[PDB]
Amino acid sequence: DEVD
Repeated sequence: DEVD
């Protein structure tokens, strides 16, 4: 999970 990573933020855009």
